[PDB]
Amino acid sequence: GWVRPDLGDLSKVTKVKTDRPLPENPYHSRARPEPNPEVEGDLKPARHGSRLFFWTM
Amino acid sequence: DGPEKNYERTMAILQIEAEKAELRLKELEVRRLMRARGDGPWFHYPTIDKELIDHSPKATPDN
Ligand SMILES: CCCCCCCCCCCCCCCCCC(=O)OC[C@H](COP(=O)(O)OCCN)OC(=O)CCCCCCCCCCCCCCCCC
Repeated sequence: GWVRPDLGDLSKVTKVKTDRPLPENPYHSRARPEPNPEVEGDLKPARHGSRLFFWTM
Repeated sequence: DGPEKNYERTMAILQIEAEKAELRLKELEVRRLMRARGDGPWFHYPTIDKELIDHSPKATPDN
């Protein structure tokens, strides 16, 4: 009672049931470096302007 | 101009110039630390963007 699969059947992506759990760290990755702290808040005018030498603006 | 106006105008001038001078010193020390440690917004040289990586299953398994 064996039926030959039709054209395209054997190339299907199928689902399979299993007990074995999904590996947690398959690449054995280390802990990622901490991100640089976020800079946040209200953007205010520069204090006394550019402050380049004598410029007052 | 009376002495009081000139006197207190000078204190206004001195305050701004003192505040700016302190900020200039702070900027030089902040720049020194940010460059040495790379932990601040300045001197942030780009690394490869990780959104370019493709995580799809490949033609072979071990990758
Ligand atoms: C350039 C004029 C001096 C000519 C001699 C040249 C000297 C050497 C030049 C080297 C650079 C030194 C310049 C020194 C000034 C810069 C420092 C400074 O003052 O920064 C702030 C300045 C505005 O000065 P502020 O105290 O805010 O006064 C406000 C008044 N409403 O904001 C600025 O930085 C810009 C000020 C530049 C000064 C000229 C602009 C004043 C407006 C004149 C424009 C002309 C209007 C008439 C147009 C006629 C058209 C027919």
